[PDB]
Amino acid sequence: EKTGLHVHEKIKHMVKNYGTMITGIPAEILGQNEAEISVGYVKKMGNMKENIAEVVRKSEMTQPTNSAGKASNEVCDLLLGTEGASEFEKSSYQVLSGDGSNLKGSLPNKNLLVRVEMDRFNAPQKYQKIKREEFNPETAEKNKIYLLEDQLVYLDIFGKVIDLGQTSDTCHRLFNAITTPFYQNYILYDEYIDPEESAEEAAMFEMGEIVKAKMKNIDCWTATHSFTIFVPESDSEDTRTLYPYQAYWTSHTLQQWFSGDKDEKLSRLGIDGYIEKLALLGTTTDSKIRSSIYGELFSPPGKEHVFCTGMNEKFSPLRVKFKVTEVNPEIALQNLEEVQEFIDTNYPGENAKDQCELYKIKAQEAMTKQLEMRLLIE
Repeated sequence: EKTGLHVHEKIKHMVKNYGTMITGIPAEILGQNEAEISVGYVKKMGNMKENIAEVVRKSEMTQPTNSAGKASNEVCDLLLGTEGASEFEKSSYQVLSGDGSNLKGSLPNKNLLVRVEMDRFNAPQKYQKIKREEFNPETAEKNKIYLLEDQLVYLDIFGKVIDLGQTSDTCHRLFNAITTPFYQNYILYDEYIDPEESAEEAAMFEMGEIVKAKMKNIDCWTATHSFTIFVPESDSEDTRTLYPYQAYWTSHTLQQWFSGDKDEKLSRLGIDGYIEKLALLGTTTDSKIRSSIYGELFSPPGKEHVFCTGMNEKFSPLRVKFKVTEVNPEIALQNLEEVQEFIDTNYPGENAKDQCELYKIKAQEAMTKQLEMRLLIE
């Protein structure tokens, strides 16, 4: 039956069971592509046949992507169809308001797909004095202020050198006033600096005021995570439930998300409960709170309490952006049925596990033949 709840069950079952085969890439093509981008790693000395087997055994080629944006595009493609997804991609995002009300208020009882984009706020906290000959923008620390003898620049998060509109003489005065070794590479807005105490503190304070005014009306948000939320139509008001779908870059796949049942775990928060956490992620200014919620919502299953600690603590402000569109269950289930037909026609088996094994064996054989094509008896 073409209902939204069946769409959720079907997409979850297929992704959980078939992983990378959801993409519809024939195994022989997957292996030939992997061979082309792995041939440089085959050892050049010794038994070439065994050197090639080593590389094929170590290949990760049947693991699905962990790109969050690619998982979201796969979801939108399956649920909306290729043309409907391209229309969805063109529509605008809206920033989640303080309490999440604009998302809560935009979920009528229809089959709805929400696409979410998370942004991180970038603003410099550190400065360094540097000589021009030593300043290499392609290797220097990004999101940092650099004071040169004749220029004040901001090296942004993308690697652009942004001049901050200071005269050569003004920078010369700041450059030569900051003399203490510890203050050559330091933080911008020290709360203890007293501009009345020394010309060095006066210069550090003045540079801080210059940077602050130049960043005042600057909006440097950059995207940091992507996911989707499926909200099927329900018969009653209090049975309405949402199901977030995600991969996380370098962390986990959509298949692992479903295998760990984290879509169902988060659905038990309820629509109001989930959105309130998402909204608090944007309004909190406590990095421990921010990190804890980020982990609860977005970590790989079972890693909620370690995902955002230490080097991954969420120190910068975050914002949530979202867009909503309606899902036609007939379109979604037809797209999922065509993926199933590709799998069943080309990789038959008694169960999904056997079909995945067959797909993997055929990709490995194809990778072996393509590598031997390039390397065996030349």
